[PDB]
Amino acid sequence: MLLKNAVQLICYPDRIGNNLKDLYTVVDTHLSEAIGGLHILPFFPSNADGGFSPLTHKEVDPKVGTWDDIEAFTAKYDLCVDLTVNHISDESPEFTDFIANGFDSEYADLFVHVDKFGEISPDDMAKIHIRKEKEPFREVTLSDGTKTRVWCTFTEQQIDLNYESDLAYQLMESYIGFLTSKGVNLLRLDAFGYTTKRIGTSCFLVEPEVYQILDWVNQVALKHGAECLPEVHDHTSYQYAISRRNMHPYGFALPPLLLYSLLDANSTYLKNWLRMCPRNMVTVLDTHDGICIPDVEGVLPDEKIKVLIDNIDARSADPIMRRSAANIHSVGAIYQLTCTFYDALMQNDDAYIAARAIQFFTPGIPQVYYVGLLAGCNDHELMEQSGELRDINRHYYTLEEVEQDIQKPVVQRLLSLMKFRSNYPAFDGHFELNYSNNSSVAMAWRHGDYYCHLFVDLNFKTVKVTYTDVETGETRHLEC
Amino acid sequence: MLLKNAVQLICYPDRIGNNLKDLYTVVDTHLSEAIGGLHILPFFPSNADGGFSPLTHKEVDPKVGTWDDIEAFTAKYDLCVDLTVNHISDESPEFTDFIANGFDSEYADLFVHVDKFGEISPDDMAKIHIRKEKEPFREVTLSDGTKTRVWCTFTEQQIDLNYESDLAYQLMESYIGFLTSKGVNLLRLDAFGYTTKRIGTSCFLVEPEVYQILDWVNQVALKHGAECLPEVHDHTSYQYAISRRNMHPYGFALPPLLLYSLLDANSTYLKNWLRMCPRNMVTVLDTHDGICIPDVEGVLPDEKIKVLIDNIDARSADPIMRRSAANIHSVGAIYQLTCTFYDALMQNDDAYIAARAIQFFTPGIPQVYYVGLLAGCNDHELMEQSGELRDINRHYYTLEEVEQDIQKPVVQRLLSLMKFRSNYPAFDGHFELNYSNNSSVAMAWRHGDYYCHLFVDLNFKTVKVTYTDVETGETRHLEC
Amino acid sequence: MLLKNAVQLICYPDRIGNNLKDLYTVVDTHLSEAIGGLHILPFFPSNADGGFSPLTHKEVDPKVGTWDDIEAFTAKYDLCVDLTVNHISDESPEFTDFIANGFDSEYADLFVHVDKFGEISPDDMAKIHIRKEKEPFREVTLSDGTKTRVWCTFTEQQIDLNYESDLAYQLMESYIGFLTSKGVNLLRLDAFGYTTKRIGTSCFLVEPEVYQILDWVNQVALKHGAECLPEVHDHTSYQYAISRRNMHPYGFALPPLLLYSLLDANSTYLKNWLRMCPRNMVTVLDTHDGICIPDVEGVLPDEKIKVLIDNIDARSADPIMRRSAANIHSVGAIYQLTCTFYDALMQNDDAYIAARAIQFFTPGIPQVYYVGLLAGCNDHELMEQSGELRDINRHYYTLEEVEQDIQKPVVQRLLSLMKFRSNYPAFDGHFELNYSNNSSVAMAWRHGDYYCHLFVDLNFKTVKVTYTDVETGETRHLEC
Repeated sequence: MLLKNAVQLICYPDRIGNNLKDLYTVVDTHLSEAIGGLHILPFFPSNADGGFSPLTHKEVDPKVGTWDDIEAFTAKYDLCVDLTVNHISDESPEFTDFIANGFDSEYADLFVHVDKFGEISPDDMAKIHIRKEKEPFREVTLSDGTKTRVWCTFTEQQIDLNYESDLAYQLMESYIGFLTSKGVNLLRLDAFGYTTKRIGTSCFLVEPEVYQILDWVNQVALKHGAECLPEVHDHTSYQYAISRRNMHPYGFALPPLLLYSLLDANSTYLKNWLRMCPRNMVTVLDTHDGICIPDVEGVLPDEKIKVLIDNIDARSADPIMRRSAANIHSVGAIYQLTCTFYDALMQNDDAYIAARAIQFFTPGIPQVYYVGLLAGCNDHELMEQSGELRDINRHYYTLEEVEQDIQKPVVQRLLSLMKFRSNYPAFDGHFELNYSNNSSVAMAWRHGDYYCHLFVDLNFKTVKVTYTDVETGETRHLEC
Repeated sequence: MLLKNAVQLICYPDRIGNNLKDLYTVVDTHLSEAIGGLHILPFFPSNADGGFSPLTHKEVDPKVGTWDDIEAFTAKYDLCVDLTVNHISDESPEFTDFIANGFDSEYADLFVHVDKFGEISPDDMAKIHIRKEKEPFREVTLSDGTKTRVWCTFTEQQIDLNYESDLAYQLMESYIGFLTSKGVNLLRLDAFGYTTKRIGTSCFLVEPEVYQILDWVNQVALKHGAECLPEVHDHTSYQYAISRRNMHPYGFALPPLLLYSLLDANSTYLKNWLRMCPRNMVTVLDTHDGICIPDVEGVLPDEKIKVLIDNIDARSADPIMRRSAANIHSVGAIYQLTCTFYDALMQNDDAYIAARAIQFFTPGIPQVYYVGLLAGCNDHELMEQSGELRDINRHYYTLEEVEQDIQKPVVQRLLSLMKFRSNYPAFDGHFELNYSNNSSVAMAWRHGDYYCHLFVDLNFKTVKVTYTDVETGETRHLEC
Repeated sequence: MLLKNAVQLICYPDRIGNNLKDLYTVVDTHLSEAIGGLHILPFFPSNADGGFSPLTHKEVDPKVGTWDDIEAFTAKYDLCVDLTVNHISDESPEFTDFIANGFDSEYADLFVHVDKFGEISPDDMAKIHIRKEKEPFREVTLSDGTKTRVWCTFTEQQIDLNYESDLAYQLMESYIGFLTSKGVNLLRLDAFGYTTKRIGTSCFLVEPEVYQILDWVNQVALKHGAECLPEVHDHTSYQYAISRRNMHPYGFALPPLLLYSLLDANSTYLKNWLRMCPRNMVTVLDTHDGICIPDVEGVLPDEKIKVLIDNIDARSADPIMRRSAANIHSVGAIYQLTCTFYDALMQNDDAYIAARAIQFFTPGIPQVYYVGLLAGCNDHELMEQSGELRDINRHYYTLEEVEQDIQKPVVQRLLSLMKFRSNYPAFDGHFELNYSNNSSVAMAWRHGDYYCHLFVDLNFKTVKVTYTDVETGETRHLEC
């Protein structure tokens, strides 16, 4: 616990420079005052899906670096790493052993064997919540040639763990203990919503079993010195459910709501959300994924969400959709919009700095995506070569490119904002939303004598920060 | 816990029988096991607005009873009474002295004097959030015959208190001290959103000043042994703001949400709210007021509120509207629907018990309005004699009427639910929302060995309640 | 053709006068040339639902008459009688035996016993297609004192038959054999869609089992010299499925379609329907029930149906709704509109006569409801006294009331229209839809030299009928 209440950077292990050592150089050169922590997307050996199919959580993939490169970070920064509670790779030791020894294997129970369910009705099959149009089963061939089907939610390389079996808990406890020994204090629980499988249900976020699993993961992480950040993309009510269980929710509602507020110069729905937002959240504008719509339902009226989708889709590549949706003009249809936050704001520096300041004054720990940190645009060339829609938001940066972009004026304004947010003591106090008209936002933090106040005029995208000098009583105005 | 986690009754002092002694006899005869607490609508001497224009909070109106009639409840029951933080009667001693001695009066500062603001721009006049189509100023003639204007938000007999002056706090502290000495442990802060007046703002729920007033009232209440229930009809986010400040919010979102959920056999929105609902709330289905629409915005999509409004209005009396709102079919236009909750549910007994069952299983202290307790219908005849729309929901019950209505089968079902909710120990534990389809709701409470489960099928209006008998160790079914 | 291609009357046995003899006297006095047939609503002993809970089909209720009174109509006229294939009364001999002897009774298999299905999941309960907001089960106490549940779709007095047992088929064949022996040639199969019960389905119109039951009844009917008119209120496609079964469907699409056509002066959807209308269909404008909306879906665009609903409901009594469907302005929500056809047309004599003229020219045998025959208005007092909404369209006519209403000019116009339709030979030929603009309809019938033409101007509600007289070979104009 006692994670630093400072800005955090979200980055790949190899997207800045070529490896963890190059990323460390950039962080130490420019971000030593700007951030207190890092979320490094999965650096384990993985055979699919951008690192999210790990063979093990106990090894660092050699192509990106070593466990020593990771620990260089744990010295100065908080470290947040993924724990893929839902699945492990088919090349993992446990699954390859299941292929080798079949149902005789000790890890046989660790996986979900479809035959236990029996015949599943068409109605019950339709209920299962998956984006893929293919049943969530993979047929695998054992070494003797027997053909058996195991539950597989995502790519064929990812094999879902069976939380009916105790082995899944031992496997999770084993990973958590190793990771925390490396100095990880924040565990991002990926795809936790899929861990419970029950025919006749959605097989997504089944209550109350989902919280019983979450509570166990949270208790074990506490054993080992780590807090938890469970990840769900769905209705905002689940972030509240996470918050109530003393875990960190994600502020996924903030990006689309802030996008709408700046594009329309409306503050009403943003202020309503700030007044009721969950207490211990990690806030984001952009992530490694894409700007997610379901997390804003209820937070934004449906018509406003449709307006945001129609506005953004002109400046973006094709959105990621929920399965067989059909009518793109529908909020229900769209899962994620693929664009860089800067492109969504139309590359207006004042609008982008306004968004980052509002995020930074929002309760919770603010996380800055590396593409956003450098004010990156949509990477159309990478999407064409990789064939992956999300790569439009995952540009590979050369060290020289980072030096060129760090000097950009919009990035310089952002860096001073991050240093203020990371160091000024008022943010350790309590949050006071202030009265404002429907076209501006007023936010403030108070800690004893320390006080900082943010005013954003959404019409003109002007950002004004006033603070109390730590050395002196007189108030001061941050350049922003 | 200072308050009992049991059902509470909301009643007038004189609407069951003619006085507080008649109310006590009814509570003692039929409700002694059913409720742990009582909210009595204002019993002070008052010249307007159904008791909410109190000359003083230190007296009981002689026509309804005596302070001793009040203490008869305080021995066996928790007691919730209103404190009208915003305004006091013009016949109050403080205001009457102000008319007598003018600005020489020691009480002159207690009121808001319009001339201090000077000229008010039409733009600043438009911002002021009040329902009446009249300016919130009233000219009064002092004894010497000079005319001066004081601010008054509601009827002309209610005169707003000035929270710029310490006299307002002193008065409230005086009221809080007297009320708590009589045995009031829960203070409903009526219309607190109006207490801050600032030109250039709405003069409603001005942040962060409105919470500074709330904190002082809460601290004073706590010193005297009372908790606070501040009352706001507005966006649900204000209830979260109250909950965060360790006060009891109102579950005003629940009535419109349940009505839509039962009328349309849809549980989706209700489960989203139950998953994130605020922590220490007092829940209601019907109140003395009317089913209020702004409290459900965002909780229900705009389309569904429109559906609910048109459905109820087609079979009910005229709604209360927001000031000068032309469109009847707009959410923005309707402030309150005038209907009895039993009539809002079409006098379907099964639907009504299902609604109360869901309220009782919702986290927080459930409050039952006296009209709904007797499953009363719309009183159009009372409205015609009175000239008031709110009286459709404020029927006068004769003692003989109460005995016949208590006997109605639907009321007997409700009483059995209230006894179970008020006494079963699982409710002192934690809440477990359960997975269900989009036409049913499944809720449970667990406290160690105690466990109770509610299943409601919204298509067929069936209620199933299962509970465990700890000594037996076996599940039992509570008939409902 | 087994039936005459002439107008038919739909009437109660006791709604004209007090009995069947009174009805016979009115038919013989005024309709001997106007009509060729009669549909007499149930005259059996029945304990619910306006004669549709028959104790037996082999007895005539003594209050309405005797079997000889039925046989009077048969000798000069076609007779259409209901066969309640789905259910029989709980007072029936077969069900009374089951109450007495329980599962030992010879008739136990005749009813549907809910416990055989076992635990029914909430999803499977939700699929069941029933209008009432209650579960489709009725708990009954056997004389031994046991409580068991039997399936019942409608009122508790109607107990659904079990078509998995042979006893149900033996019961129906016995009814059909008796009814035809009395001279009935048309059997209306009431609520036939409910006969198939399968958990996991809607339990409504389960294909192809529903047609196998339909084929069985038709074979029994044809052997005994009767044709079948199965009654289903749902999508038009079911009328086509019935038509291709060599059975007479109902033209239920026509009443709502014609009402929109006349109220909005639009003929396009009507001509689209007339061009593809199902063959061998009995057409209606008004029935003993209310005007049914689902039968017009797809035939009319949803927006126009919405226009019709809002128009009618604004000036009429409450509609019957589909189960738990909040949205009163929605097509999905509304089952039936409760108002007479004359009132549905604003008591406009020209529009009403034009509607009947179009009906009589539509392919198939036209049926005229007795209230429409006398141009009856909404009967609010009968509905106020009965408590049954449908009674607004089921007025009781005294014999003297009939004598003056027959004399009404709009009724005399209709009578001349019925005589022309019942007797002119062209209607026995082939039907020719004619070109017209979107404001008028032109329909024709040709049989050899006989030819008649109908032109309706929907803007001005003018009716022109031209026919040829074969000996003259000269076009003539018919008063209408």
